[PDB]
Formats: sequence, C-alpha cells, structure tokens
Amino acid sequence: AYNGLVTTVLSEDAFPDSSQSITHLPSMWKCLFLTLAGPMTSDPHSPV
Amino acid sequence: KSASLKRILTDMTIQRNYVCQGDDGILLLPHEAASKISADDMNELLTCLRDYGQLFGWNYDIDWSDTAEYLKLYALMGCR
Repeated sequence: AYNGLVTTVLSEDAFPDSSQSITHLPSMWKCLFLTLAGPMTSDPHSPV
Repeated sequence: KSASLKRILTDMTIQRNYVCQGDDGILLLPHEAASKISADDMNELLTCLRDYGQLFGWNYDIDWSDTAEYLKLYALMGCR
C-alpha cells in the first residue's frame, strides 16, 4: 500500500554470491528461497 | 551483522577448520586470513560465540591472539 514511498527489496545477503556455481549445495537453497520470496516484495526489478 | 563476516563462515566446515580434543580446541579460519578486520570480523565472531555457548550453559572461554594454545603446548609464530 506504500510502494512508491517505500519499496521492499531483497537483501544483499539474500543472494548467493556471484562466484560459486550451482554445485555448491547451500548456495542453491539461497536461490530457492529467493525465488519463493521474489514476487512478495514490491521491487519492480525483482523479476530480474 | 557483518557482510564480510557472514561470507567467511559459509565456506568453513568443522571437519576442516576445527580440531577438537577434550575440552580444548583450535578454530583455524579459511584462507581470507591475515586480512581480518579485528574490529568488524574477529571480535564480532567472538561475542556471537561467547553468547552462543551461554544459551545452554557452556561457558566458552575464548582468548584469540596470534599464538595457539592446544592442551597446554603454546607456540608463537611457528615456534613451539
């Protein structure tokens, strides 16, 4: 109800760091939770 | 509460980077090492350790310095 004044974005620790690939197993779960809590946020760039 | 501190922990296991014996033990960090911010990383890792053990009675007694104590055989800078 307040996007445009305050937009919730995903945190900078929400993301797996851009180095290690998907073979890193606990780096894969940080991508799974990032997808389920993706459209809950109000960032318009959150699909990307 | 530290972006850098969190990054260091993730790549750390307990089969590597920890040697348990008795009640003693040495926790040796991952190789993003000497370059360690004592204000941000190594002290905030310690207070979250000493409060971790207090939530179930284990009074952890940490004393980090660049020597190493392991069942009463000290060694400073690669020299026993």
